[PDB]
Amino acid sequence: AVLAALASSFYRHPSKNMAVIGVTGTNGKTTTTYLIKSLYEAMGVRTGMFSTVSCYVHGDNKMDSPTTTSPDAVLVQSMMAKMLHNGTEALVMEASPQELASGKCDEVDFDIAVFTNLTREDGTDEEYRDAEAKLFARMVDPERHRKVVNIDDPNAAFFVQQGNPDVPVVTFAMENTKADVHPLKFELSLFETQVLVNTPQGILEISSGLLGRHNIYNILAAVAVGIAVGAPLEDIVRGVEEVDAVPGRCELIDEEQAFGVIVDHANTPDGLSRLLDSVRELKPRRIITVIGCAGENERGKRPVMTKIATEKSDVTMLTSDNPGNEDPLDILDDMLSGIGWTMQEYLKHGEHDYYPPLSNGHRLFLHDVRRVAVRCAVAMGEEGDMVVVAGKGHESYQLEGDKKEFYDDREECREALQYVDELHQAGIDTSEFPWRLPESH
Amino acid sequence: EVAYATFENMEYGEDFMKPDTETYNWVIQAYTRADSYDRVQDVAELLGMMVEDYKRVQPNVKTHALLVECFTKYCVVKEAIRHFRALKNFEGGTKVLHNAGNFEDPLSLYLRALCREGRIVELIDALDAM
Amino acid sequence: PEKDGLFCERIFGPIKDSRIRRYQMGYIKLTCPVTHVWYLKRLPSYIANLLDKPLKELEGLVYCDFSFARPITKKPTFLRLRGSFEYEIQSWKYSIPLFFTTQGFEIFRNREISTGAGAIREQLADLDLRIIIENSLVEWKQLGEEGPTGNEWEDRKIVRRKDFLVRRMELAKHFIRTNIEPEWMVLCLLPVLPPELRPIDINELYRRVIYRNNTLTDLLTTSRSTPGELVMCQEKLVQEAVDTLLDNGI
Repeated sequence: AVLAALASSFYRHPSKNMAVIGVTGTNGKTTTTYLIKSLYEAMGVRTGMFSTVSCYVHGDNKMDSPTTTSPDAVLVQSMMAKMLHNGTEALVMEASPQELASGKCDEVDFDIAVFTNLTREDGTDEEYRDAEAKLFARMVDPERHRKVVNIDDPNAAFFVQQGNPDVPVVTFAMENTKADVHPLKFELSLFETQVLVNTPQGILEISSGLLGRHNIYNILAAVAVGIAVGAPLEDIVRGVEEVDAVPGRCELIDEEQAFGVIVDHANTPDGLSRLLDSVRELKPRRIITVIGCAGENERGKRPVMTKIATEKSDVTMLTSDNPGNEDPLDILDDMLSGIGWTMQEYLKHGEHDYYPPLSNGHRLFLHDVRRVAVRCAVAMGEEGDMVVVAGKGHESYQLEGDKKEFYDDREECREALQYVDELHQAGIDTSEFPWRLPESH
Repeated sequence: EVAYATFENMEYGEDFMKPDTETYNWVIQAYTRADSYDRVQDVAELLGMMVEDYKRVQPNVKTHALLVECFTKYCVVKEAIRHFRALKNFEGGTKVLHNAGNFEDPLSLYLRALCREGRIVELIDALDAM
Repeated sequence: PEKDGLFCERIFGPIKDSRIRRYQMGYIKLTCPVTHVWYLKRLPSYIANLLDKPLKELEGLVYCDFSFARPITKKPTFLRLRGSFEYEIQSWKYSIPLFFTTQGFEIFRNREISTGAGAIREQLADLDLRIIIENSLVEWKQLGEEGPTGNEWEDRKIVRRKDFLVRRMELAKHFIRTNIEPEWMVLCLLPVLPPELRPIDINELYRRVIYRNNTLTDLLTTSRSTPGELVMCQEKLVQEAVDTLLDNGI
């Protein structure tokens, strides 16, 4: 049943030898993990990483273990021996609520516990709370290992009680200035975020590529973890500053242009809605969204995505995310049902070379072909605008029919920004969807 | 053409073989329920024979049911209305035209054709018959 | 008889039962579609009537290496281009393909700009035959609404246009009541007469289209062939070869 004793015997309790850091929460798990890993890299400590986006076993080199939900519990401890075999010193991984509930992490000797936030928007209500508490229930040692909590979440008091009450705790929050680390002054910009944080050791200043306050939690957690391990203030700056682009998690790709490009993994109505209003606070001129939906799966969310995008964003670009065996145009037709439009009606406006604006005055431009859509949206951005892509994140494959064609949005935005100037220097007016070439009309 | 060939064999024949009201209904029905090229011209000519043979043949409920079915299907509505008005004079009326909703029910088409053509005044008259 | 030839035993049955050679026939796989000249150059042109475009535009699209805009309407398009362009677009050859990459550009290339008989075939497929009847009827109704114009020449042309519209909708009404697709006027496969019916004149025509078409494959299967001046050269000729094969007097 439980077994896994040999998993801790063949590995000889590999987790105990190394330092394992656990990060748990509904939002901001992946972003915090990279900040912590780069923070442990900055201290000269070898870092092990097992997030969802990647499985860095050490430093920068990657690997390709089966990332099929939660790996087998005996299999989970296997590579923990492998990273320890190469000599990995520090370990960090997203403490997925289902992973520890299923017992995958049973013999894992966690050292630092971090609670980003609990929203439960991902089932049970209080059982889900104590399900995450098992991560802090692992915390038996009261003098050596450490705890990190976020006061702004009302459940932090519940979480801190879990495990040994005598464990030292480092507390971070935007509000509750009584916290150990709190932002004295923060500024939001379309290309960077600058925050001044009051650590117990002293005032610290950071300026990273993470955009929006939704990742300030991760930045506050990262410096707080450094205080928990007693990292020097200067070295914490290097670790936070080093990370500038987490793949697929509100990633900003900036090829030295006048308007940033954001690549995000949001595909759910809640994730997209949370993202779009999280970029309005950045004070952009306009918001351009590229959103798709998977084929033959969760078809009940397609009208919702269009309704959210068309309201939050000034310009929306419906596209095919993973058509699969379903017709890409059919998926877009379900999207247009959210606004009352139909694919037939949209194409009728295409004949007239004029797509009417929505009721609120926003623009809706759909194109089935994904590659020509993300690149087209990039050319549609003026100075101060913001272009965000969604539905793919880090997944570098476009599922057409049954073949998984290699498609990466980061390369698309990277190349589109490279050649957008040549398009404008050729007289192409890429402001609205019906491009006006020099020979037109 | 199979039904029309039989009609010709009896139309241009002896007196006892001359077509009656029932005969004209079958020939029209064959052309109306055709899965092939346009037959509206043939129905009109076939109807032309019946009106010319007025001294012997008089239309019945089934006759106007098919003509309304034919004309509504071929989008000619003004002639469909004329036969529907004569169809209303029979007690069976729209039920014969309904055909239990079979053959892509023509009774609905007549209502739908009037709505799209905007002939609402005739539409309320049709509802009275129903 | 050479293998896969105009007299190949495998294609047309045994040479010496042997009677099947009179009946069994082969086909030709054309890389590019070819318009059937019976419906293109035999005035009045059925393709011209159906597409409403004047015959001069169609002639230049398949013989004068022109280009046509918005061939397909059933799919989204992002361009201000309208119709037939007698001049090649400067930005279409080095700017747009570079921006969208060659691999991605050719995915929607035919959706925006198409050339040769491929433009006609896709345009014929895209035709909404129901819509063609509706707008032609109202246009025909509109022309007679004005009535006389007081000028013989103007009244001469108003009759031609009205008869053109009636002929157009009559053509459309026949298509949807039968199982004949208008795309078939532009064939992508060429049937071959059985060898017995063409003993050793038309054989040299068949060998003319075959070798012309085969060398067109060599201009496409090769890695990054030169497009345009070479692709068109043996694409108009293959049109001519099929042209003279079917009808030579027109």
